[PDB]
Amino acid sequence: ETLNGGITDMLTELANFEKNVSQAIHKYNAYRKAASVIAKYPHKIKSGAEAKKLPGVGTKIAEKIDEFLATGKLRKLEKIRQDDTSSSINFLTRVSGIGPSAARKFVDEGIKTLEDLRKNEDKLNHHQRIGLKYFGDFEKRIPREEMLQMQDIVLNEVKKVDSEYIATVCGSFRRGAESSGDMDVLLTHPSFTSESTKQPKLLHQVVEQLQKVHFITDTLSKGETKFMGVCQLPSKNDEKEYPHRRIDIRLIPKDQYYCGVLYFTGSDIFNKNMRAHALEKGFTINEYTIRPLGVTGVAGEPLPVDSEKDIFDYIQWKYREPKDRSE
DNA sequence: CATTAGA
DNA sequence: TCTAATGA
Ligand SMILES: [Mn+2]
Ligand code: NA
Ligand code: NA
Repeated sequence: ETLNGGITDMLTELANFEKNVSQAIHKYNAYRKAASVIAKYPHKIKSGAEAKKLPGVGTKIAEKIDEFLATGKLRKLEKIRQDDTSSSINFLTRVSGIGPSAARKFVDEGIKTLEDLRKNEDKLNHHQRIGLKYFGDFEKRIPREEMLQMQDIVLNEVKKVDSEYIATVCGSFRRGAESSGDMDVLLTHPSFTSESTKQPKLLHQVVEQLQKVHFITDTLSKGETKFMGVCQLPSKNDEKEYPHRRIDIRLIPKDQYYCGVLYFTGSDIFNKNMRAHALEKGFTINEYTIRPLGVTGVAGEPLPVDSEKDIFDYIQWKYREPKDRSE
C-alpha cells in the first residue's frame, strides 16, 4: 500500500504503456500480475532477487526493479514520458470515444492535437464528435449543488410521463459525495420484468420527454435498455450557462432493481465486502440477484427482493445507509 | 461483462 | 459478423 508503492507504481505505469502504445497485451498483462503481487507483499522489497522469488516476477521485471531501486528512476519510463507518439496516444484517448486503437490510427495519420482533431472532425464518428465538442465540459466534476437540481428535474419528468416509473440516481452522489463525474439514473417499471419480453418504449418515452424539455441535449448511444447521453441544466438568466454533463439511463426489469441498485450505488469496496459476506452467509450476489447457496459446490434460485433491505435481511446485516456504503 | 455503433 | 469503446 505504501511500502510497495513505487514498485507497483512504475509497474502499472509500464503495463499501461504496453497495452496502449504497444499492442502487447501479454507484456501488458505481465506488468499487471506482478504489480498485483508485489502489491500484496508484506515487506519492503529490497532488490530484484527478492521480488524475483515471487510468482509472476520474472527476470525481466526484477531487473527493472533493481534499476529503479538503485536510481529513483527508470530509463524506459523516462524515455516514454518523453515519447511524442506515445504522449499523443495518451492524450487523444481522453476524448470520449477514442480508445487506443483509434488514438494510434489517428496519430498514424498525424492527429496529435485537439486541433488536429478539429480540422478533421470528418474522420471522427458521432460519439467522438461529441466527445470532442464537450471536451472541457466532460473533464470537469459535477457539484452536488447541481446534482440535486439535475435529480430534481429528472424525477419530475419521469413521474410526469407515467406515474408508475421508478427512478433512483445511483453512484457517489447517492452515497453523499460532494461531486460526481456523470449522472447514473437506474430505472425500472412494473410492466417490465425478467419474463415479460420487454417494451422498448419504456426507455424511449422518457428520453423523449427529457429531450422534449431540453435536458438531454445529445445522444451518445441510445438502445433498448441503455441510453448514454449529454444533459445540461437550463442556463438561468444569462451570464451563466451550465456545462454539458454526461448522463446514463438504464432500464431494469423491476424484479432486479435493488440488487442492481444496491450495486451501482457501490462503493466498489462496500460491495465486495458485502459480497464477500453474503458468501459465508450462504449466498450469492451479483448485479441483478441474490441466490441461496448450496453445498454441492453451488446452487441457484433467485430470492425475491422488495428494497435494499431485503438483500440486507437476507444476508442478515445492518441496513447501512448509502451515506455509509463507503467500504 | 454486457450493451451499443459501426463498417 | 467482429471489433471497439463505455461503464461497472
Ligand atoms: Mn458513473
Ligand atoms: Na519467479
Ligand atoms: Na476516450
